[PDB]
Amino acid sequence: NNCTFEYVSFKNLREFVFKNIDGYFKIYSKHTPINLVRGLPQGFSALEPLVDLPIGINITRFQTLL
Amino acid sequence: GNYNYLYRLFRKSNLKPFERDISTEIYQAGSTPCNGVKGFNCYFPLQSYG
Amino acid sequence: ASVYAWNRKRISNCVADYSVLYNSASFSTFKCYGVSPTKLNDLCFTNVYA
Repeated sequence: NNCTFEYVSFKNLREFVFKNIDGYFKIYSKHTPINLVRGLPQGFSALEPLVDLPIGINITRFQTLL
Repeated sequence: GNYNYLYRLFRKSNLKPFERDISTEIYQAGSTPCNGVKGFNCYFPLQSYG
Repeated sequence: ASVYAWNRKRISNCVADYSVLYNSASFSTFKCYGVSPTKLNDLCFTNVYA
């Protein structure tokens, strides 16, 4: 219920940024391949804008699905 | 009076730009937390123009 | 006073701690119009009439 929006489109690192300034919730992302290491890679990357979602809510907690 | 329309008369702090707030939690103006029930300085936060 | 001939006290040249009034839980009713009780103690006026 209350879906204001719906959409359908260790070697990999997926990166995201979540920002909640004024109207609606901004999301940016990138993908890069990496070496099989527990730490983040030293080579530079930049994240590209995706969406500004109609959630309207502050957000304070989150999780990942395996 | 038409009582269907409401405005929030009380809140803990001012809304940020385009912040939106449905919450009906009792506003504590009083000395003591209100346990989710009305009382002296324990106000219901939405009021009608009527 | 009798209500057909009510008494007005003019209030001036003094500090109005309205919290002395609105925190008085002995009162059978408190209401306020144009101002929330927690905001009253910030305001200033030329005269007040009780």
